[PDB]
Amino acid sequence: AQYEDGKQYTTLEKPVAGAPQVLEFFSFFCPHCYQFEEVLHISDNVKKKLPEGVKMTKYHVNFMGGDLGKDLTQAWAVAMALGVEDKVTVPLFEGVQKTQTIRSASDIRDVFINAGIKGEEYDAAWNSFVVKSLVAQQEKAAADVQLRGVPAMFVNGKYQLNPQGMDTSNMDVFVQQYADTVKYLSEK
Ligand SMILES: c1cc(-c2ccc(CNC3CCCCC3)cc2)cs1
Repeated sequence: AQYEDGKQYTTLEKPVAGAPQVLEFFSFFCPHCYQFEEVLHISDNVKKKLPEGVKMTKYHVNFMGGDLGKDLTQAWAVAMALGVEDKVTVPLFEGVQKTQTIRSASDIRDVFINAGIKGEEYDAAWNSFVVKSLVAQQEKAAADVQLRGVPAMFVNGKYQLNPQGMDTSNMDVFVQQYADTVKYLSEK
């Protein structure tokens, strides 16, 4: 077959009922994730190839970066709660991996302040139980598949993208194959 279980994707041994249609996991510490976001724009190109109004979900993980990694999962919860993902994703990646100016929870907060989120609003969200529940949701979703590597994408709780089996000579062709694979999986 043109798409084969074991090649462009794998099938979850223990499938996850009731999971988001398209679910991505990343870490701001993760070098491929940096590329997926700023260089390849994987999430954007998958959304364009899926039906309008499809639920795409993107969650941060704790297992890279120790204390700061957990702070970033909580900061990503704040980003989701306020709806400012599109404003902080690039500066968070660059602060962790490019300039390495993010060394503390305060430095993460600075990124939100610079992006125009008011300090009182960031702090209220950071301390909110709505954000605690978003953190729990991110952890539970990752736990549902004993996740140990990012970046990772899951389709309907059943299939995991396998980018290792895609040609990487041409960035655009790679992105297109990845997105076309997500579309194929979503239609299974
Ligand atoms: C979990 C996902 C990966 C992975 C494997 C391969 C790629 C593709 N690298 C891109 C391919 C296009 C050229 C630029 C770099 C991206 C991520 C390694 S572990």
